[PDB]
Amino acid sequence: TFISRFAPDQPRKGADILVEALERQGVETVFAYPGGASMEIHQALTRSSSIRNVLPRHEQGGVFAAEGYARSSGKPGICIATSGPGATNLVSGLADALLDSVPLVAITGQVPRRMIGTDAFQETPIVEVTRSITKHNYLVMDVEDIPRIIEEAFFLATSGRPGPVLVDVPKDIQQQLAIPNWEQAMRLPGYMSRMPKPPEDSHLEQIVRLISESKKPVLYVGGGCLNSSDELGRFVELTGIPVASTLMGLGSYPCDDELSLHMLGMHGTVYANYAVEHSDLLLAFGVRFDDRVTGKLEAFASRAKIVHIDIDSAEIGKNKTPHVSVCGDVKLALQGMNKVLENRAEELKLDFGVWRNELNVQKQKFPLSFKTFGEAIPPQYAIKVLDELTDGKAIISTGVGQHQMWAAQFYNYKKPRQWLSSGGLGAMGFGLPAAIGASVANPDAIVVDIDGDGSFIMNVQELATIRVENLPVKVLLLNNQHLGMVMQWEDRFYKANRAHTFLGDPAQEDEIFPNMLLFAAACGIPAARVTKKADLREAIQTMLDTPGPYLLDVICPHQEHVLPMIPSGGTFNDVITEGDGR
Amino acid sequence: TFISRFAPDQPRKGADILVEALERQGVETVFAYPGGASMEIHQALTRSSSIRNVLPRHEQGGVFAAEGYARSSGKPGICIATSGPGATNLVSGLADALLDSVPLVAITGQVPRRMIGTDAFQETPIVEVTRSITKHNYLVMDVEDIPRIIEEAFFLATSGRPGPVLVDVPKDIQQQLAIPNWEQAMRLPGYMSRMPKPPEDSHLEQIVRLISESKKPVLYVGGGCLNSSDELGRFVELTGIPVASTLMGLGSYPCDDELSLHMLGMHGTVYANYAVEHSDLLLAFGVRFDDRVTGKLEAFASRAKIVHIDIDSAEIGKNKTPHVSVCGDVKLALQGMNKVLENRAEELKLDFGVWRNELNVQKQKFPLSFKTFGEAIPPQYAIKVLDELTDGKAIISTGVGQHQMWAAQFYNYKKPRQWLSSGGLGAMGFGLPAAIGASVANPDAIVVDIDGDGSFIMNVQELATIRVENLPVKVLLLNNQHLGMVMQWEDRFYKANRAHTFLGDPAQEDEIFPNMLLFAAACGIPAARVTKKADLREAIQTMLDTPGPYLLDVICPHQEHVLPMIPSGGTFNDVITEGDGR
Amino acid sequence: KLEAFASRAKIVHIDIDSAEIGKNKTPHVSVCGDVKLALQGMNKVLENRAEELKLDFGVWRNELNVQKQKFPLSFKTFGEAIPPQYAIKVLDELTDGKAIISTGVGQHQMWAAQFYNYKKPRQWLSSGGLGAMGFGLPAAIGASVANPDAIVVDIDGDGSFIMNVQELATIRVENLPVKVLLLNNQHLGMVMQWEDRFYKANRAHTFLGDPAQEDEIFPNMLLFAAACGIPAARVTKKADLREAIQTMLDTPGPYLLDVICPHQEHVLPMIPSGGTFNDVITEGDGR
Ligand SMILES: Cc1cc2nc3c(=O)[nH]c(=O)nc-3n(C[C@H](O)[C@H](O)[C@H](O)COP(=O)(O)OP(=O)(O)OC[C@H]3O[C@@H](n4cnc5c(N)ncnc54)[C@H](O)[C@@H]3O)c2cc1C
Ligand SMILES: Cc1cc2nc3c(=O)[nH]c(=O)nc-3n(C[C@H](O)[C@H](O)[C@H](O)COP(=O)(O)OP(=O)(O)OC[C@H]3O[C@@H](n4cnc5c(N)ncnc54)[C@H](O)[C@@H]3O)c2cc1C
Ligand SMILES: Cc1ncc(C[n+]2csc(CCOP(=O)(O)OP(=O)(O)O)c2C)c(N)n1
Ligand SMILES: Cc1ncc(C[n+]2csc(CCOP(=O)(O)OP(=O)(O)O)c2C)c(N)n1
Ligand SMILES: Cc1ncc(C[n+]2csc(CCOP(=O)(O)OP(=O)(O)O)c2C)c(N)n1
Ligand SMILES: CC(C)[C@@]1(C)N=C(c2nc3ccccc3cc2C(=O)O)NC1=O
Ligand SMILES: CC(C)[C@@]1(C)N=C(c2nc3ccccc3cc2C(=O)O)NC1=O
Ligand SMILES: CC(C)[C@@]1(C)N=C(c2nc3ccccc3cc2C(=O)O)NC1=O
Ligand SMILES: CC(C)[C@@]1(C)N=C(c2nc3ccccc3cc2C(=O)O)NC1=O
Ligand SMILES: CC(C)[C@@]1(C)N=C(c2nc3ccccc3cc2C(=O)O)NC1=O
Ligand SMILES: [Mg+2]
Ligand SMILES: [Mg+2]
Ligand SMILES: [Mg+2]
Repeated sequence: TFISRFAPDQPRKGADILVEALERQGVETVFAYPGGASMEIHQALTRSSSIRNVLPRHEQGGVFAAEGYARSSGKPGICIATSGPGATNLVSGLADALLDSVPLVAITGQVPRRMIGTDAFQETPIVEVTRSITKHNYLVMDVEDIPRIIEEAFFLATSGRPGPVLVDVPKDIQQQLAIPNWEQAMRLPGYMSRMPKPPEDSHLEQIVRLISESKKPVLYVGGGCLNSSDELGRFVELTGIPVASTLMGLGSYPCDDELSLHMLGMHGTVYANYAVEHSDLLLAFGVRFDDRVTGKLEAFASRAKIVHIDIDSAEIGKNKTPHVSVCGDVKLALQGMNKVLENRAEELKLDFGVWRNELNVQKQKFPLSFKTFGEAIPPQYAIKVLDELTDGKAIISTGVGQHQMWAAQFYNYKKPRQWLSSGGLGAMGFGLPAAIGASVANPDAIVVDIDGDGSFIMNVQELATIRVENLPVKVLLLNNQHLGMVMQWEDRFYKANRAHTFLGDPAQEDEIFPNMLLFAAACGIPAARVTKKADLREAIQTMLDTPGPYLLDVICPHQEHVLPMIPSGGTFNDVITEGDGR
Repeated sequence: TFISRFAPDQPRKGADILVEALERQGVETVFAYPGGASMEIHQALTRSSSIRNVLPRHEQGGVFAAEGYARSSGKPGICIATSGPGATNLVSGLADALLDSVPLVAITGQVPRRMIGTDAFQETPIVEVTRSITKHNYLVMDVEDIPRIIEEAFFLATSGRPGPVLVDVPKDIQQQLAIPNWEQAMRLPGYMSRMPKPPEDSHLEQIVRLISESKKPVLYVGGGCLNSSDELGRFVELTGIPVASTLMGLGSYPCDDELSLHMLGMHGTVYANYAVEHSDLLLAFGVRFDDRVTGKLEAFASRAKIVHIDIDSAEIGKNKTPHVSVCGDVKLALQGMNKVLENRAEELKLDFGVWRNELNVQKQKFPLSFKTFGEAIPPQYAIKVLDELTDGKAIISTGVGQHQMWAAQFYNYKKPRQWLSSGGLGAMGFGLPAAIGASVANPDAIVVDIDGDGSFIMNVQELATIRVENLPVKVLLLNNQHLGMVMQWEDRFYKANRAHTFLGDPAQEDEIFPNMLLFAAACGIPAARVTKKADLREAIQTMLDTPGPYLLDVICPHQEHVLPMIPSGGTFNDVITEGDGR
Repeated sequence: KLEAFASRAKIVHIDIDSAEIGKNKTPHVSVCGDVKLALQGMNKVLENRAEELKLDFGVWRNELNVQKQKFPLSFKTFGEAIPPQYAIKVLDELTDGKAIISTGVGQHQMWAAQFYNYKKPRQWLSSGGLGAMGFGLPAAIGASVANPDAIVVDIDGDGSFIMNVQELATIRVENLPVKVLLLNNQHLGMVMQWEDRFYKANRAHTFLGDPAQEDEIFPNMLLFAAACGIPAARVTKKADLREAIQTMLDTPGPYLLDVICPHQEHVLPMIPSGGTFNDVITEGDGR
């Protein structure tokens, strides 16, 4: 039973009712930046002892940290901001969280009810603005609805297909005194009547049947399986089916396994795309057939029966029409199909060794590779050295760009919730903040943000938060002085014509600019630089052993290119494997 | 005649047609940050020599710099960004520009037409998201509409009541080749039929009549007169009417004048609010009767006939019902009324010396003041010393908070376009970026960003832009280690209970954190610190004389409070004039 | 043309809706509030400061009284045909201007507005902003229930009436003394008019009768009422028009009087769309 701070019949401010509504939801952490419209809320937060508030230096950091918190754990992210400028500063975060289906609850303070529409001071139609970029939102119009709306937001944000839910709370409601009713029922008739029911055996056995009838079965795992790590594992050790995952599904199935095809897609391995290009059966679990994974949909698995299991009906059949589909929780489906494969084991006698070898050939004929030049540090190598020194147990947060794809390719994640990257919206500046969220959600864990000089400088101000909050965040900054992924798309489709991709200072293009070391210095964060591949281990070992937050600026040659690479809309026969800017 | 880069019959990419559409609009400057969806556009920009592109380190800086560019000059601001994360990063800027009625044109790249709604990669319903926070927006659906839509955007953004206009341009359209028609007519039948016509004499003389019938006339000038500096001046030297302006109207009428009542409102002078509280005639020109200016509308000028001249009909009568109103350009109205006051001069024989004295008493009984403690630097004094050393000729950009109100109170702006502050939305982190925009728009001018430690760290990354772009931006950072305006609202209404307003490091709350000096150091920007009020002049003189960008971190005691202060919704009889946190 | 509207006058606009004030015509003086309160207020001032003011507009009133006599509302009578205007006037007369009038939309609508003198508001129920046809009969039902002991008369057009003719069933079943003065001109009057004025009188599907016998009145509105147990009659001669209307009024219960009129009639005066006072048309029809 929840021990309240107020008497069951004692009236208290709405702001207090809100905070208590969060405590009753198990919330222990929020990322809130003060403002006129949310002052009451903040005051109410200080009255709470079960909830720690991590003050960011910019709302965008707040929302991204909330995402980190969410992605790095099972709990949803909770961020709070004031009206107008505060609120609009969360917009990027919500779109990000909506595209990557991330549990999030955003509380924005609003101007008093009567002033809504009057175009008052620091007022913005936040609900209208965030309609198409959130799972659902609300505008509290009665202090008596606070309990119900908060419970409904957390429910919606974490149930079905997880998503961001924003709650606008007018200032005057925050002040209004009242006696909360924590027994009110949720008003979600439509939603509840759309919640998938446990998978039926008729559908599950129909799949197992297709497996036994297949000769080239390939698992296409996505971030929809992040909670089915075990079930998914048991499944593979019962079918011996090669597993290929999306960028979002990394970790679901250990990348360092024998049956692992690693990440597939635009920048996936050549063998991962090969397996899918020639499979006769595609087991698409927890995936949404994104473009950077299929390219030309008519050429995607064109020679295979597609079984698509998804919790979201709308997703099923949207891009690629399945042969067999199952609208439901992938975890339940897995446990089910596992039982059938366990009993009817001998009867089935599944063997895909022939397929596995056909692939094991491509896997050795086109493995992930990187070139080393003189004593320069190869970003890929750096990451590998990190995987090594952290024994693949580190939680990685990332920015967006080349450095992002490498962190995805050269690190072997043991479990999900270990890889926190912006994939659907691909928002730069995600990394550092996300690492903050991860570190708070996982105090006793190695948290490392692998950033790009572009993505990092974008939210560099969160270094202040890292210090003030005493968070052991390790920043492995792969510095290439450019906007890598963009300067790359130039050498590939625009005759290498520099389109404002240089981030250094033209007055001295030989000097590293900005000096990321001094940035950390300003925030009391110990740092170092590495340029020689030779002293790279000592470097990374130091960053890891130095207690507290740390920043390692590891210089890399910009010419590097992320390969393999299947151009936008292309096919497996368009996979590029050679080229750069040397 | 515009000399094109392509033959009148030569087909070129849509992206090229766009850029040429901007050149034909007189655009010389853009603030664009690269992305997949805008690459074609950027490439097209490099083909242009009349347009300089200033690459920011974050889109929000881009849009705020575009605002600075716009506010600091007459031209509109033009910012460009890619889809998804790039685009949502402009949201704050648009709301800001919409609330402070600022000419702005935002070009966001979108995913290919066919992929719209497919929920593709890096895709966002930008048009839907920015509907309620822009003057108007567009989604280009045909490469043949680029010429017309661009011309319509610049028209709408700069005509009537200036505002932000966003243009979404799908990627595939940017690639599509075509032959532009620069003679197409604009499709704005409704808008054109709502454009106010020149003021009628019957209405203008009705005002002049009310002036001669008044004994206590008070001018209530707002940012709607930023282009009527002369007309407004001539008017005063013909009626001798005391002038009080909004935060947005600063500069319209020289603050260092004898007839100047300075800024009125929540933080306006006591005499400015007095004059309005006891005037019998309020000449509201270019104002929108905001809350932080009237408070309780029933008590605002309750004893006076209100003449409201506005270019926006919707604004007239919205908050305060006028006795006489004029929907039209305030500049035209002024020139008109000036002629009448010039001819019927002797006949009228206007004399308000009695009124002016009644006010001149309050002006001396309650002048703007600030206290000095020991050798500590008083933020107000610092600003005054700056006004002095720059001879009131410096363009000031500001953040939001206490430091913002002081920059508004203790500096005497000679003309409009000299004070660039976020007033309607009050977005923090506006300052530095805005100064960048001002410096590019005014190369040979003293540009000084007066920031708060909170507002500054929020977009600190633009220091990289300052350096790389070689901009003589001077940052007078009033460092008080707190969120001043917020910590203030606590000592006033929350018993001084700290609600996460401390920006320093709790581990050593005696040390200045962050070290803003090192931030500039990282970006090759010379800096210094000042703590003693004694060496404050040498300090500021140095910042001004050191060629190039400069950052002066001037330490101030946080306890300071912005006075006078009329609480939210209060009246002239609620004006606070004593209190702080000593 | 808004620029020509009262272009020579100071406009005082009192409205309860702020958005309305200044929307189309910028006022010199405006008052956002209840017009009733404003009136009571201004009345007191005009009552006290009466002698002081000594208001006299006799000169103005005469200047107008000249135009009022130089261009009064008129209508022409042809042979024994019934002039729709006259019919309405005869109704105003027999009902002593105490009848609640509901109307359809079209010529017949403008005439009911011009040739009847309403004593109070809530007596004239017409669709003016949207101008929805078929409003009349139903509206009369609403009026009759809201005013049991009152003379309710729907002045309809053959077009507007047939559109909701089914409510006759409601009239009967509900026992409502609804009187239908149907001005039958066999056409879509207001529309056939806009044709003779701007389209060289080219018939654009405005004929509501049967082409197979364009001399017969179609539909037979009498039989419609017959189907619903509603007593009816027809009038064609201007001579027996009074007896007709008197009967409709005296026959207890609902009643329908189909009064035939020559379609050529035109609603005048008429200022074309967007025109000005100098565009006022006062002569023309389709004879
Ligand atoms: C620079 C850049 C390059 C990229 N390159 C690649 C690349 O080469 N390869 C690649 O894979 N991606 C790449 N991406 C990421 C890519 O855009 C997509 O975000 C990713 O492929 C989506 O993977 P997903 O469908 O598995 O995850 P999501 O998009 O998160 O979709 C998960 C799906 O699982 C469903 N689901 C959720 N929970 C459950 C449950 N309990 N039971 C059943 N179903 C559930 C959802 O409703 C949904 O349909 C790139 C992104 C960037 C920024
Ligand atoms: C911390 C903080 C404190 C604040 N404190 C104060 C304070 O104490 N006092 C104060 O004044 N403000 C204060 N503000 C600013 C305040 O919120 C409003 O932005 C400001 O009062 C608006 O002034 P304005 O109406 O003159 O300008 P705007 O809001 O820009 O409105 C201009 C008006 O002029 C009209 N107009 C435009 N062009 C023309 C033309 N050519 N001809 C005729 N009409 C035209 C517009 O359409 C509009 O109605 C504060 C803001 C912050 C962030
Ligand atoms: C907020 C935002 N702005 C612009 C983009 C466009 N973009 C897509 S990939 C990429 C790569 C560059 O960044 P960097 O951090 O330096 O890393 P690198 O790719 O060089 O490793 C960019 C700029 C984006 N995704 N998000
Ligand atoms: C983006 C954003 N976040 C939060 C607020 C709420 N807020 C309003 S005034 C204020 C004052 C504090 O900042 P600082 O820059 O340190 O200056 P000071 O007031 O101390 O001079 C704040 C945080 C805002 N206006 N914009
Ligand atoms: C429901 C509907 N359909 C069409 C119109 C277009 N319209 C406008 S005035 C008019 C006049 C014709 O009707 P009628 O009832 O015969 O009367 P008359 O004008 O002939 O007296 C018409 C058809 C309308 N206002 N409403
Ligand atoms: C798991 C189900 C319940 C899922 C996919 N279905 C909805 C969902 N539920 C809805 C319920 C009522 C009305 C509109 C809806 C729209 C959606 C939607 O697709 O966004 N939300 C979800 O998470
Ligand atoms: C940001 C968008 C505009 C970006 C990265 N996206 C595409 C893109 N363009 C495509 C064009 C045709 C068919 C499939 C595509 C898939 C993608 C994709 O990778 O999402 N092209 C681009 O430049
Ligand atoms: C100066 C006039 C033209 C002004 C105030 N009026 C509009 C304006 N013009 C419009 C024209 C057509 C349809 C809706 C509109 C809404 C507005 C509005 O108030 O936002 N825009 C302006 O700048
Ligand atoms: C951000 C909002 C919520 C902020 C600054 N705004 C008010 C506020 N509250 C008011 C409440 C009643 C009457 C007039 C007000 C005017 C304001 C105003 O100054 O704009 N109170 C606040 O806390
Ligand atoms: C149903 C509409 C389209 C109708 C009756 N309305 C007009 C019309 N057109 C106008 C065209 C220009 C200026 C003023 C007008 C006023 C009207 C009006 O009477 O409302 N023209 C028409 O045909
Ligand atoms: Mg980089
Ligand atoms: Mg400060
Ligand atoms: Mg008719």
